Amino acid sequence: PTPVEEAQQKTIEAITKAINYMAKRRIGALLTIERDTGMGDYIETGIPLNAKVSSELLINIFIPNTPLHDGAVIMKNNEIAAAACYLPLSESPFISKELGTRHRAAVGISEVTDSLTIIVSEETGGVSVAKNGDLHRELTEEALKEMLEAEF
Amino acid sequence: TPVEEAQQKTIEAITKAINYMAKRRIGALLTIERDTGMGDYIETGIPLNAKVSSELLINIFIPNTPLHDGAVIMKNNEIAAAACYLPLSESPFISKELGTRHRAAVGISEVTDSLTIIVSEETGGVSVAKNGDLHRELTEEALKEMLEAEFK
Ligand SMILES: CN1C(=O)c2ccccc2[C@@H]1O
Ligand SMILES: [Mg+2]
Repeated sequence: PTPVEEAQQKTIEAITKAINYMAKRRIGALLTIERDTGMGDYIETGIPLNAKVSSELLINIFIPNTPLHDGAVIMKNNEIAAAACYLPLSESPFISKELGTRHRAAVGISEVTDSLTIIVSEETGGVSVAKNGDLHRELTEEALKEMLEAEF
Repeated sequence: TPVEEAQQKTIEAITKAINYMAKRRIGALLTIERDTGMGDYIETGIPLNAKVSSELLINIFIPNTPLHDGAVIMKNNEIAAAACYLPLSESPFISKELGTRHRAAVGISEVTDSLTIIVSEETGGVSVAKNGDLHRELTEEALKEMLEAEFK
């Protein structure tokens, strides 16, 4: 495997470990992975981190009632670019009516970029992904990891 | 100058984070590397290489989270790593009511020219370790003066 591929695998491991931990504890989270459409306009709305990824940092960011927990984390490649970022809210009628702003923001960014966004519900602990305007709910750990692997 | 503006922005972020943690009696340990290299201690923690912000510093030290156990080490105006090991002082001249956070700060200050800030989880008191001594019960103005003097 090349260094790029190994770095990708480490980043996917860090993300899945963090999401799994947050899902178990019903810690709401919103994590957007930039792909080929640049997200600088949204990154610039948040608090700049430009930090190396770790499962530990991702978890610490989303702890309830902390400065960084509200809004999206946006990742670029192997870095956490910014936290507490704004994303546009989708008006799609295919978002389950019981879902709140984190899911609507995720679908919203996925309507205007090729990004992949992961959402942890604070209500149920369910994990979903938004991509290309569609929300896929109730993912197993295996499904999320396979989705991430395919995105890279 | 740009360098001077950056130093002041960093001092302001630190003092804001320390004030929040003192108020809530959140234990914290923040070492600022100076001329003595601290790579061996940075390597024991979780890598961040992150931009400083008061928000990130607060999020790191929230109790019962992955990153809060150990020291943050700053280097070149960034957060190099969190949850780092520091050596415990064996000095018999540290106030006997203080525990391992303060002994770790004094310990690193015995073998480096670094400046360490400590927030007590028992009292919210703020102290600074330098040169093997611990300066206790600092006001906001005192801590700022120490940070400005360190960098002058
Ligand atoms: C180069 N500098 C640092 O590493 C630092 C840390 C805290 C306050 C100020 C500074 C300074 O800007
Ligand atoms: Mg289903």
